[PDB]
Amino acid sequence: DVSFRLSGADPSSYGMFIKDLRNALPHTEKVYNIPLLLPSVSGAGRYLLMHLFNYDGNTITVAVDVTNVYIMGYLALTTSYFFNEPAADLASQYVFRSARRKITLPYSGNYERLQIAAGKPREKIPIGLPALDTAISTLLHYDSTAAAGALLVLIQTTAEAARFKYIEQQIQERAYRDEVPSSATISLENSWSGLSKQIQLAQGNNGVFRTPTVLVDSKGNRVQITNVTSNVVTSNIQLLLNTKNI
Ligand SMILES: CC(=O)N[C@@H]1[C@@H](O[C@H](C)C(=O)O)[C@H](O)[C@@H](CO)O[C@H]1O
Ligand SMILES: *[C@@H]1O[C@H](CO)[C@@H](O)[C@H](O)[C@H]1NC(C)=O
Repeated sequence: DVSFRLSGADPSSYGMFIKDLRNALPHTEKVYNIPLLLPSVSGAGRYLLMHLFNYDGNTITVAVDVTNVYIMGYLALTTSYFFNEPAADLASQYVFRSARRKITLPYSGNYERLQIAAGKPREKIPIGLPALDTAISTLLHYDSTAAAGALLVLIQTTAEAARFKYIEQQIQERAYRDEVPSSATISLENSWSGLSKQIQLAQGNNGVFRTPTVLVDSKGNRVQITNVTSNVVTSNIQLLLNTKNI
């Protein structure tokens, strides 16, 4: 398992947590020196448990699919909660079976569906370490509308930060004051599958993307990523979604 404590958290302890989370995800191969996540894992091993503690020391445990870093569900005291999607229902066959009761959330886990439930796009939701403390607190007691916004925070400050060092750094700059994510952050989130795929296609194609990926850069301008020499690939992306799952 991996763990993170908000009580006393700072850029350094958060960086250690994100390091721990990346490290918990199995791979047999690196592509362009990036860990390539597995095509599949069978059974309960496919799920990582993340124990998160709010400032008061209250906790939830979040179940993450190790093949794609997707949040499937979470446990808060004796109640488990899972997204309304088949991969989550499958996960509920393996994790938090000890819970007194299980709630299926009234949305799936994808951004569009969560934003609808939440009533705002994530462009308008501040993220940061304080926002994460709030999200854990919220998820402690069932409220599906508030839970959708908390889950948008939780997904970006955990999974998206594991995927991209730029996102991890953005959260680090937000250790003590929340801020809506940069449009570059939004762009990388939305491009993860495409980038992972193109980085994979680049082997067998001289480091060259078969199809270019358009990102917004951390200076606000729109740009094209065409090969493995881009800073996005050499320094930023930390994990590859395997093309079998794409
Ligand atoms: C159309 C849709 O909802 N896609 C994915 C789901 O499926 C992926 C791509 C798959 O092919 O396994 C995934 O389970 C959820 C995670 O909660 O996020 C969505 O972005
Ligand atoms: C490779 O990517 C670099 C970085 O943007 C770019 O300057 C160069 O034009 C690209 N080369 C090819 C062949 O795509």
